[PDB]
Amino acid sequence: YFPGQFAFS
Amino acid sequence: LEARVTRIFLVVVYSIVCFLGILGNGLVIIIATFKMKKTVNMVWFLNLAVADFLFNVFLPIHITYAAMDYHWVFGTAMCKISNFLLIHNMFTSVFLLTIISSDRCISVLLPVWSQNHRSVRLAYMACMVIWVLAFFLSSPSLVFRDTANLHGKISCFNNFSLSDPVGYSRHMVVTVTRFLCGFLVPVLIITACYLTIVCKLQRNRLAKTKKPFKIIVTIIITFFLCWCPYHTLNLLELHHTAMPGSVFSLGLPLATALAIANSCMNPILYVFMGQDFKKFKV
Amino acid sequence: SIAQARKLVEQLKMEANIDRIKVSKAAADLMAYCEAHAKEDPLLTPVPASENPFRE
Amino acid sequence: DVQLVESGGGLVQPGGSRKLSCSASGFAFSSFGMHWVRQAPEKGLEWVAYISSGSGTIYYADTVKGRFTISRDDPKNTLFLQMTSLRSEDTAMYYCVRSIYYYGSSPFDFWGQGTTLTVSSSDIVMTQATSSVPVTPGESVSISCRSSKSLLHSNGNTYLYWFLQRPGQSPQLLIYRMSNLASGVPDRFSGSGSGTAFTLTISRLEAEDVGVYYCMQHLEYPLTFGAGTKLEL
Amino acid sequence: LDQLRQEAEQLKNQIRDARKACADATLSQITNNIDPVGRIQMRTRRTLRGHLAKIYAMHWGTDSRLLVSASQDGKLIIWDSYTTNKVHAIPLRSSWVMTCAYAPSGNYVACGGLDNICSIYNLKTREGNVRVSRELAGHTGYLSCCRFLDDNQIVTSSGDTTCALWDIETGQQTTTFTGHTGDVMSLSLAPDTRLFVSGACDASAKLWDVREGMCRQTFTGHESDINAICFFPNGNAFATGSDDATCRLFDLRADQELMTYSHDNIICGITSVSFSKSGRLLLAGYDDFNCNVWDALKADRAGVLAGHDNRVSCLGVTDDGMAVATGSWDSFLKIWN
Amino acid sequence: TLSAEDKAAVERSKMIDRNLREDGEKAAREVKLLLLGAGESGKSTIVKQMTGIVETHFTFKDLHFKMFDVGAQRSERKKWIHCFEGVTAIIFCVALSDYDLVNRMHESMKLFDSICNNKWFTDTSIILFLNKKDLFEEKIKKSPLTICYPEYAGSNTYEEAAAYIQCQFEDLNKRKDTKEIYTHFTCSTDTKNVQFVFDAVTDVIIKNNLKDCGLF
Ligand SMILES: CC(C)CCC[C@@H](C)[C@H]1CC[C@H]2[C@@H]3CC=C4C[C@@H](O)CC[C@]4(C)[C@H]3CC[C@]12C
Ligand SMILES: CC(C)CCC[C@@H](C)[C@H]1CC[C@H]2[C@@H]3CC=C4C[C@@H](O)CC[C@]4(C)[C@H]3CC[C@]12C
Ligand SMILES: CC(C)CCC[C@@H](C)[C@H]1CC[C@H]2[C@@H]3CC=C4C[C@@H](O)CC[C@]4(C)[C@H]3CC[C@]12C
Ligand SMILES: CC(C)CCC[C@@H](C)[C@H]1CC[C@H]2[C@@H]3CC=C4C[C@@H](O)CC[C@]4(C)[C@H]3CC[C@]12C
Ligand SMILES: CC(C)CCC[C@@H](C)[C@H]1CC[C@H]2[C@@H]3CC=C4C[C@@H](O)CC[C@]4(C)[C@H]3CC[C@]12C
Repeated sequence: YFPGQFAFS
Repeated sequence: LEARVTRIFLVVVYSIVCFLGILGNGLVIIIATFKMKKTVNMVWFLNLAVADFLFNVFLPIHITYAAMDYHWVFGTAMCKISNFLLIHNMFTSVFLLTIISSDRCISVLLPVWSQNHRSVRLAYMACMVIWVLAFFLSSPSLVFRDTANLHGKISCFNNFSLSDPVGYSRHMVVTVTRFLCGFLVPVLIITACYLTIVCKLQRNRLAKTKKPFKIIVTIIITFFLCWCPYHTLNLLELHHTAMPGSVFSLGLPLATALAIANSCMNPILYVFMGQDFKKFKV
Repeated sequence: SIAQARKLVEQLKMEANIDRIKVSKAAADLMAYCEAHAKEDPLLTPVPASENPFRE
Repeated sequence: DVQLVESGGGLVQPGGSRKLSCSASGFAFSSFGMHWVRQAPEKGLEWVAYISSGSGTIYYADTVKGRFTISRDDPKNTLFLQMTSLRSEDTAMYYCVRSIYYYGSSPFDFWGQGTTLTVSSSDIVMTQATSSVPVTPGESVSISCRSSKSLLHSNGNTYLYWFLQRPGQSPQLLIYRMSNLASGVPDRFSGSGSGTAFTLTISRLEAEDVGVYYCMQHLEYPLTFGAGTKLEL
Repeated sequence: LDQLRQEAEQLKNQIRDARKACADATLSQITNNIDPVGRIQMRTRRTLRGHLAKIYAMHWGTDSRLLVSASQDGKLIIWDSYTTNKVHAIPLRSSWVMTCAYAPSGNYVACGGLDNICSIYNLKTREGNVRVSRELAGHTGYLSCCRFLDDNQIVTSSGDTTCALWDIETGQQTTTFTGHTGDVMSLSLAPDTRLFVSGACDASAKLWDVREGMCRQTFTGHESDINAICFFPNGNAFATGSDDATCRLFDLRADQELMTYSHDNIICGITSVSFSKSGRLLLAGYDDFNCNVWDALKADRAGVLAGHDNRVSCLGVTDDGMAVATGSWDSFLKIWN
Repeated sequence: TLSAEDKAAVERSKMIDRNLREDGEKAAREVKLLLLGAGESGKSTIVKQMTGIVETHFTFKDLHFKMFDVGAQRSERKKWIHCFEGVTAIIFCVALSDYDLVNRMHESMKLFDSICNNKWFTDTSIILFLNKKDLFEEKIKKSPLTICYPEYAGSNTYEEAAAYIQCQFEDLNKRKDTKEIYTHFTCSTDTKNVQFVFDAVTDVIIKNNLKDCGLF
């Protein structure tokens, strides 16, 4: 899980 | 599969609330441009409508991102521009709600001062400062919003390591300042203003209708309920390894759905006074 | 109100001493003016957008 | 008392700087677009600059652009021209001309008395072929001006202007938009012409009609004058 | 005492009998043969967007391009209809303006209202501003209409039951027209300006003579106030706009009603009346928020000018007949064509 | 596509627009009060405390008022009363010393019924001033109130007679959910009247602000 995916920012 | 059908329902909700956002905010834009006199309130409402309209216009990029199994088909520059714009419009809407509540609080507690010192020029100044601040706070989405292809599944990220202690530190500062200045301070100001309004409408009984109280309470509840899951999931995203990936992979699409629900729903929540009766006349 | 009554009687006598024509004649005259000036009425017959000063 | 009085002229060393002023009086200065119009010692008129009402629009002649600055102080009712690096081609008499633009107005109607500056040592061309013509008082004379482009706009206006500069006197508007007589101009003046070809007719010419007649175009910026048709006898 | 009242009643009886004798055939019977105008569909060519309050009067210029409008934001605004540009904006000393006139020569505009004064404004000044030429004082009630005869004479209509003819250079009432028993609400100059009509709140319209200043004729029939009046372009008829939701056409020569312009589903009163250049269309602004176009020779409503979000207060037609401007209590004037 | 002269005309029109908009902003922050009353009923008294139409300008604690006295408009009120649709409040003056000087109390009462229930003032608050309190107080003892209202079942004493008159005036209001009535008994002339106006006007201002904001 690289931070920041699944969302806007 | 539970996850895949969940994401299907989520993208359906995304598209629905995006359609409502486009339609409602467009309606508000045409209303503000022609129908009603350019007053201090219409500056706020026009700019909030513009911000939510732009948010909903650029949302379908992320909706398409969610249509595939979180597979990016757009490249680095499109990440930068399609996430900076969504974040910019989020923070512009949040600050515009905050200043609308401050305007409504000063209009009740200082009515003489509001009468003498409330002009469209000062509203425009405030809105320009709001757009500037939202840009200053959304800029970290143009710096770190890289993309990476892993095992042939390319997806858009927020790469604080700049492809790691410095990466962790920058991730922490960005997400914490976003949390504070986009959910905590705005919710405190909104609640304090709409709670002082209620207290004054109590001591000096001016309501004679239950609708103002209902509107105030639904504004506060929906702001909290809509911007809380997203910001809190981002805040727990710091040490993401401590928690199962199910947490993030399930919550973040739901919190995103709820946030984009707020964006499309604040127009009917703010512009539903004599504006729409003049529309029904026309 | 003797003065007002006398003045109203004088005015009414002035009204009565007027000359009147038939109503059919007045109707025909209004009609005739309307067909005599029909072609010069842009609102009656909307002029084509070429010479319409209000376009867009 | 509508007078405009210019000041600031004088002998200046070449390459220097000088500032011209135009102190309005007796009219709503803040509502008038203001021009600076120049005249060489032995040549016709030449537009220089234009500052709108509210200072929102400024235009310059290409032969002065960059060197000159036009500005106004509406509270003090003063119009300024700042001139820097004054060349020998800038020796002239500068006129301050008021002009107000609304439907049916009369631009260029009042001209200042002008101040003299001596520096020590595309564009529509408006043609006045007749440099001079002898006229006897009581006679009828017609002055012709010709244009390199159609002055008639799509809106029906023909932006041609006629000015008379009596000897030792400031120019005076005679006819605006090629046909309309300025206020105070006797009816014996009349202006007519098609596109690109114009005529000013003086019927029963009498004294104080002698002088130089200029034809100006206000169709596009820069505004360009004719060379001038001079009347004598 | 009673003998004079009896003689007045006798004279009224004789007059109504005489004008019943002249009424052999109605206007509808005469005009039952001509083809109807059809349907008159006019679109809003321009919307004029400067006023900030209810627009109470407008007047067209005789060049058919410039118009002046008055509203109670305290401004007289002169528009360029073709380009929508504002030529002038005149600040009024009293914002309680009910009327507006535009001089036939175009040099002047007049203004009046709840301050009992008609103010004359010099549009063409050597100083580049619009100034108050003359304040015509002498009415004891509000000014409800005013119409220039020339640059020097203006007839004014007042709520003190009198119309007056003024001499602008001196400011003195040349003639006072005193016949009405209620507020005089409107005013219409004949084409030759030898005479005019006034509609008042006593539900009567009186035909005056400007030269010698007596009421030539009195026309009755309306059931409520008359809010607006206008001459037929011929100068031999006029149409009145009343609060009883009716317009009426009165004939000067036949000397009574010719035709009634009313519909069952119209209940609101008329605020403005104007004719078209041919005299074939009658336009009347209503309290429905919208104008109504009437086939003046058949009473049939030929169209509707529905573009206003409040009551249509003022209404005029250009001298060339080209356009119709309607002002309303929303702050907009719309030009139709 | 525009000519140089036509572009200058458009620029002039834009400056005109700007000044009109400025004037509208400056005028929208005036408090517009319409001063009514049957006849000479203390109207001049409160105008002292604070042609055909008389406008009075004053400032109380950084708030700018305009008072339109239309007592000289002796013409049909239904033809110009819509001009005032949109005033902040109506200051209605009743000289309650005239409960027996003919009848005039009844005339003031019909005027109040007409104005309060008018279709143009449906949300316009009313500041009902009841003037000449002293003369009524040292007159009610001699002449009973029963001359004015026969159905008055109360003693001829000031402190309940005045309350009865207030009740009779406030019961004329048929809009008890859209507009307020702010009654004040005024003969002291001790700057209390303008303070009462200021309080009622600030309440009206807050309510109007809530209407405009949509809150509401
Ligand atoms: C990164 C990008 C999105 C930044 C640019 C933001 C843009 C969309 C902003 C910046 C300034 C904004 C304008 C500022 C002022 C006005 C007038 C006011 O009545 C609201 C609309 C309007 C016309 C705004 C529209 C949106 C706007 C153009
Ligand atoms: C996030 C936004 C809402 C912050 C801005 C808050 C604004 C509305 C605040 C900040 C300072 C405040 C002012 C501070 C002091 C005074 C003096 C007081 O006698 C009248 C009101 C007045 C003039 C206040 C009105 C409201 C005000 C202008
Ligand atoms: C959470 C965000 C909205 C907080 C940022 C501050 C907000 C409330 C902004 C919006 C508009 C701004 C105002 C806009 C214009 C002026 C002009 C001048 O008089 C001084 C500052 C002042 C008065 C600004 C101060 C801050 C301000 C009040
Ligand atoms: C996805 C979005 C549309 C969901 C948000 C909730 C929906 C159902 C919205 C749509 C319109 C909203 C209503 C609009 C107006 C009022 C006024 C007042 O009486 C209190 C709240 C109330 C009654 C709102 C509550 C929430 C509401 C019912
Ligand atoms: C996408 C989500 C956040 C939209 C749903 C918004 C919810 C939180 C809104 C919609 C309608 C709202 C209710 C509408 C009316 C009332 C009146 C009163 O009894 C107290 C609050 C209460 C009961 C509101 C609370 C919040 C509410 C339930």
